Amino acid sequence: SLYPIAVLIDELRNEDVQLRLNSIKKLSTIALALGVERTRSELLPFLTDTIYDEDEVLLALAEQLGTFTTLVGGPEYVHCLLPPLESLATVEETVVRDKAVESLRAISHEHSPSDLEAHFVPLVKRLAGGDWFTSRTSACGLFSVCYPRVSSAVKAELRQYFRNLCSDDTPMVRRAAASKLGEFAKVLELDNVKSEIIPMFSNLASDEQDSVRLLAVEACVNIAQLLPQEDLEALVMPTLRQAAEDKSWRVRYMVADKFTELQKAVGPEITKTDLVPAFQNLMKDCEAEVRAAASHKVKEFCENLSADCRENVIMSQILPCIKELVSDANQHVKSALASVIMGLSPILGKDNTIEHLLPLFLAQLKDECPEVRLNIISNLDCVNEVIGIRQLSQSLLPAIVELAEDAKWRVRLAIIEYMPLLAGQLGVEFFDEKLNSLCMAWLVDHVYAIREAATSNLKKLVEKFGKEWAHATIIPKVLAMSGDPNYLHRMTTLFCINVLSEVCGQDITTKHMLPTVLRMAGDPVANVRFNVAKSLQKIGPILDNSTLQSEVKPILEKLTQDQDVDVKYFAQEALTVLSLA
Amino acid sequence: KPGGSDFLRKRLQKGQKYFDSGDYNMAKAKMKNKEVTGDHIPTPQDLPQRKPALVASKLAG
Amino acid sequence: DEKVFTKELDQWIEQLNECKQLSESQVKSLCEKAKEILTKESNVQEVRCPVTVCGDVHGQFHDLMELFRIGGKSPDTNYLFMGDYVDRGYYSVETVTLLVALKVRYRERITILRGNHESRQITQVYGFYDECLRKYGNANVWKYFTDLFDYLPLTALVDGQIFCLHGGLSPSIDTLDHIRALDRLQEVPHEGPMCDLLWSDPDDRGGWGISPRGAGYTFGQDISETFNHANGLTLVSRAHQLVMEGYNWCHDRNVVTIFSAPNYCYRCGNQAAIMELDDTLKYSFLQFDPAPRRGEPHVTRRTPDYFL
Amino acid sequence: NDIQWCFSQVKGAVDDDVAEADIISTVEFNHSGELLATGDKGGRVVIFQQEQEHSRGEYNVYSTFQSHEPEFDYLKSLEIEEKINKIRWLPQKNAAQFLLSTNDKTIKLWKISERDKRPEGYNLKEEDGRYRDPTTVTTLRVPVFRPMDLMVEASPRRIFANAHTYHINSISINSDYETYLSADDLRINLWHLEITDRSFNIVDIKPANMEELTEVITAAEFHPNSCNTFVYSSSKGTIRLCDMRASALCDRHSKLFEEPRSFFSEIISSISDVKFSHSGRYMMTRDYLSVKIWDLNMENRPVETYQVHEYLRSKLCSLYENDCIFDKFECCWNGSDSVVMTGSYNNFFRMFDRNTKRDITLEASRENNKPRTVLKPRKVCARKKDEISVDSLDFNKKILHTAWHPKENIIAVATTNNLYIFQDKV
Ligand SMILES: [Fe+3]
Ligand SMILES: [Zn+2]
Repeated sequence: SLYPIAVLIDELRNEDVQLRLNSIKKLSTIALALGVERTRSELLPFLTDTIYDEDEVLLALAEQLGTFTTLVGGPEYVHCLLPPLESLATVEETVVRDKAVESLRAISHEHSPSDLEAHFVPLVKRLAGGDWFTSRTSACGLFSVCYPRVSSAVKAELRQYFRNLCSDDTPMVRRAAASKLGEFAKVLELDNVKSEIIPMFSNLASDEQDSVRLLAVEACVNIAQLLPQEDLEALVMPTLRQAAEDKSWRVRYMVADKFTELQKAVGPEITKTDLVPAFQNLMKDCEAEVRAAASHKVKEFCENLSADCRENVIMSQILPCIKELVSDANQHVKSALASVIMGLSPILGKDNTIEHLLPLFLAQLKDECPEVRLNIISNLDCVNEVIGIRQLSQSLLPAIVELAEDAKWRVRLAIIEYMPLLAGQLGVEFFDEKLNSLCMAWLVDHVYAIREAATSNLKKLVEKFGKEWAHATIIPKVLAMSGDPNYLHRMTTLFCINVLSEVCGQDITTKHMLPTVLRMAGDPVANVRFNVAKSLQKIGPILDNSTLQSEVKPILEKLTQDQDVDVKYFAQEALTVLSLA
Repeated sequence: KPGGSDFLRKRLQKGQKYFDSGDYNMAKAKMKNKEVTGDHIPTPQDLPQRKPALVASKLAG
Repeated sequence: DEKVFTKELDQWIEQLNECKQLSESQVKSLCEKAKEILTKESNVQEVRCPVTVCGDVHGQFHDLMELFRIGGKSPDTNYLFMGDYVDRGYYSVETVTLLVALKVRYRERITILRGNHESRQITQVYGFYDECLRKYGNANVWKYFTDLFDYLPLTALVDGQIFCLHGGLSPSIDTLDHIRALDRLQEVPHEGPMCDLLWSDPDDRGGWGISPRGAGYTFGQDISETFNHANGLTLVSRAHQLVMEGYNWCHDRNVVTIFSAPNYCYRCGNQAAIMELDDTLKYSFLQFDPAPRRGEPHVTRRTPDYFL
Repeated sequence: NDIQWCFSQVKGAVDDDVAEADIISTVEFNHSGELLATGDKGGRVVIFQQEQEHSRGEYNVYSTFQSHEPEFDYLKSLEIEEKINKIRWLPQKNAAQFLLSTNDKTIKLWKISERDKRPEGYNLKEEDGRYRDPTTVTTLRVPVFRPMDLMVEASPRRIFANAHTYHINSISINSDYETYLSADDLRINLWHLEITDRSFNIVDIKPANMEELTEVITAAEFHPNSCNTFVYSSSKGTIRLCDMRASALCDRHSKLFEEPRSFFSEIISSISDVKFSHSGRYMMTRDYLSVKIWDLNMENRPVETYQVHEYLRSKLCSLYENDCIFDKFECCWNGSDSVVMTGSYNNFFRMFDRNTKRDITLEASRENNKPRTVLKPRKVCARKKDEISVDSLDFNKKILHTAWHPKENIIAVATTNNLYIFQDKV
């Protein structure tokens, strides 16, 4: 009874990490056997400062120690779990510290207000005041959980401790304080936020370390959402403006990457006066990364602008900047813009879209980079709603044709994925006249992946163009490949039938598809022959029971006598699966 | 002068003890389109020992 | 019952396709089955068209997956790998294990020939021994495969018109009959006909020559023309030599080299190719580049997430 | 006001067989100066700790481990030497100590920690490994930690490899406590101390065709304070300062430090090492014959130049024959930046006092193996009494690696195979 538990306990000292890792993951089982009292007195002290320091082992221990409240006797003795987690909060490894901090936060809620001021708050003070910055780094994440419930006198002490962390000599600590500054403000009183958070927020935003200033941008978003809209001009904007004009491109990247979040925080009035000029500068930034990040926000940023000046601002201030981006030398900037540029069509309307957006749309399709062209073609739905895609048909087709015939098969693969989406938007009329040839040409592509992708593409096209369209257009051409001299192309006929039969039903599969499959059973190449057995196995459920016995069974039985082992095996499998033998 | 481009390149290719098929064949393509490697063929004995066999440093003594 | 093993074998293939190594016990069982099949194959194994001829992979598993994505998936596409499945790669164990697994499962669909790296001595030099030891903690897996390598056919003959071998011709060998006379069930010699077939390379120079590899012989166009005429061979497909374009005709189209390891050693930046033989023996070459790796390149000029 | 350097300690065998594996290849003091790491061509790292009892206690062996081992790069048919090129201590973050050790190819993060707790207690056996009857398991007991003799354990935490095509010649930690750079002959990579699977190639001066190669990166270093500034020297004798704020890729240098006719000019001009001053306002570069100190605000010329050994300018022909002309000497700043130390031949290391412009030569030899013995300044001329003839110089005795205590006047001078520690005459 106790022997299995004794195995786990002994494994704690095992030199093998796997055995030690397994034992630690089952500490809950061990604690139950020991009991509530023994766990506090025996198990926890052994787990306080473990000699072993494997990252995974310590990480696993941190997760478990966060769920021992019941095992240690409930909230009354939850404070006994602090020392084990306090040690883990000081280890060099970041992930272990983060998990340890998470565990401390989880069990903090289970401390009663008296316990927090007696056991938890002192722990934060020890970590915050510790001489090792690993402890101080972890302390930053513990202020938010304890602050709301502690008394007013304790709250004053906590704010002073957090202020010291923001001024710590170690950049690692300051980065941690900046990261947690936003959440710590969400629990502080609004009066203290203006008087105490802002001085810290301003100081961090002007820190010498680029890695620390770039974190202040996120804190800027959170602080803005708390302050009254009228107080932003004096407390937030002065810091935000310099961030957008920061010397370090890393800081400017964060502003561009979080521009939409800033827009929803400062409000429409500030957005027009401050953000809009800032957004133009970001799109003209000397660093390609900043421009690419700003490009992603073009669609989101423009939508959230106030309706009173949305169209005018975009046409007069945003649109000119986009023109430069379309010509940007960097490939990634153009790719990022292409994926969102067409999203401005609904905002500007039909008349403005044709005169202004459309010339840029054509330029993107002519870009040398396949990714830019693929991004444009993938996002035609928004333009279709505003202006009929038939207007873009004469310009899309050259781009689609060029991509469909690209030397690199992976580029050809990408367009195949978007082909069913384009076919629906362009309609059956346009697809049959122009795009039908491209789809057939893919089925006989040298690269198997292209043929495989094209085979799947046929299924999707039939799902929306209907069974009748496939019978008139797709099926007759697919069956023509059965006579191809190359066995790879002949097998593609069976693969196409495998997917088409799933949607064409019995009305078509039995009449047209099945005769071709049975005829191919006599192919000289053994590879084709056993694909018929696999093909029949897959389309057999669709076929009516009478058809299976009359035609499928005699052909499968004949294959069972084939001289090739593979043909015999798959022929046997088909009969068993189809219950024909 | 005793420096030059080839002087730096030879210092980059320190040792060049063992013949490498990859480098040798890459050179041929460039030459046809317009030293490369060592001569010794690596042998299991020539390679370092399967496990460490070095004693503690005399500084620690 | 053979069906139960077949289902287990199919599970191994799916596991290997995910780049997950089989257990030592499974590898030991797999090799034993392979020996029973390989021991029955001749030194000059007859191969029936259509078939896709592939060159060296050298444990580049992610490129082997790329090869299948282009040539197709076994057993749908018949394959013929001309040796060098291990060494100079990060996934030699998975690469060789998958190929052996396919051979056991589809003996008639996939043909694996012996390369110069399918040897005990060389594998201990170019990482295969270390990889097996590192990925298993013991040399049993390496021992099993090396024993299996001894049964790999030396050469293949496709419809009696195309002769496929890893290396090249040998001074001691003038006709396919001589090849069949060799005792291949041994460690690769450092001299003699068996060594030459796996180490010889073609060259512009005439006649035989000293191979810079330190083994085998370098043969000119004179030897290739004589060998084809003597045995009535239309072509001599080969491997074992890095070619930038993936395939490289030589000796007035009497010999073609196929290399199926793109960006050889992850530094050469070469193209890989596989020669596909039509039902009527027509040969077509499909070049390809390395497959995109997840979280690569290791060293990137684009700003990483941690620094962004 | 000259510092009367006194012999304090000497470590290593006394005139032994001088095996190649025993040659010291790097000396690095800790940030606080308590620990002194030493690397050798054999891949072994020896860490010395100063006695805890201004301090002038002796340095005693603290930790020893095999940082790197010989390897064969089967992807290139190259034998990767296990020589330790550079050792760099990370800022102390907890009770443990961390340092970066790099050979030509791989950088390893090593954690040195003290353990004094022994887990004692078993259920299914004894401390001696003697098992018991499982049926006798009546009550479970948890192990306890027993105090034990202090032991120092060195383990590798993270391995940074497979990133440099060429030989790594420098590693430097950034002031942000997150990243560090590793510079090979033609490329500089930016790493994150907690990520090993990818690195960022900030600088890449490799020519498209190697036939056109004209210079290589010899050294690189981050600014001690600024997190966005680093300087890498080239074989042409020019130092490029890169501002990481301007752009993600530092291919374009913010500043270029250089000066406007010997036969070997192309060789002696190469900068062996570049070191920032502790304040960070000045920068020191060591070429073969001279030490040049550059003011970061002035690029046209150095503010100060010091000749390490002029008497060898006439012997460059002999030095070229024996390859001694290619030796990569190093330079070291003192705590206050007022004195710079660099090595020379015949176990000579030069001290240059920037404030007073005084210049002395000192010898690290066993003949003065008496603690608290003043070092007599040496004079080389080619001859008055007590002066050492230039012909007598033993060019096999090279003091390539030296280290200065960050705070006190304690210098670790590494000869071919012996480590010498000298202290100021208190
Ligand atoms: Fe080979
Ligand atoms: Zn090969």
